[PDB]
Amino acid sequence: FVNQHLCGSHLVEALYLVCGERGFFYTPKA
Amino acid sequence: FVNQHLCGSHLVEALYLVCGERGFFYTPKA
Amino acid sequence: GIVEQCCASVCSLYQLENYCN
Amino acid sequence: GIVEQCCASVCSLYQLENYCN
Repeated sequence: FVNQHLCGSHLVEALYLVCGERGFFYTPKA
Repeated sequence: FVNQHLCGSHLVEALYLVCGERGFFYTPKA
Repeated sequence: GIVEQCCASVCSLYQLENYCN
Repeated sequence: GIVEQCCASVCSLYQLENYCN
């Protein structure tokens, strides 16, 4: 599911699913 | 929408909507 | 942590904004 | 950044995992 254009809430959801319990950081400007 | 129990993808979505362009970090273990 | 404060108990805008960059 | 690499162009698992904690 990750090898596509992922924008906005779709991207935050992919990070959520990929990173799992590790969590993640989402920085759109930087 | 934020004054409720927010778990899992719901919480990642609330962070997404509240933090906006600032972005956020999501750390569930720590 | 955020899951204890916003999933296991009721979230707040103050808590959520603590995790914005 | 992640939006340039995964929204404006095609994402990859390598890119996404760079942003896991």
